Amino acid sequence: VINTFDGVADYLQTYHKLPDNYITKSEAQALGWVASKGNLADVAPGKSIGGDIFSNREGKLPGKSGRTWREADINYTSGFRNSDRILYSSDWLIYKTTDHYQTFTKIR
Repeated sequence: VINTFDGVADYLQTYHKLPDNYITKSEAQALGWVASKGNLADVAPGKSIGGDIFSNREGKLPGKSGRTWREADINYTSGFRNSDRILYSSDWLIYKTTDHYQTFTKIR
């Protein structure tokens, strides 16, 4: 489990994919994940939510025609998801949020 801001940041830029401890929300649902119950570690031990498309509707991350933004959960181990997220574009710009996507700062 590569679930740290630096670990995942460095894995992405090198491997151009998330480490394997990540699964998308639809994949997690398909295994019995119920957001309201905080049970992800029960149905998907060692996994974290990551890989879905992040809309960027509010223009907070730098836009470009042909740049797609995705997200991944950081620092998660069990229970309810936290407020930590890595944001990564198709051309590997790496941003982080610690507050539920309200604010972003560059990490890579």
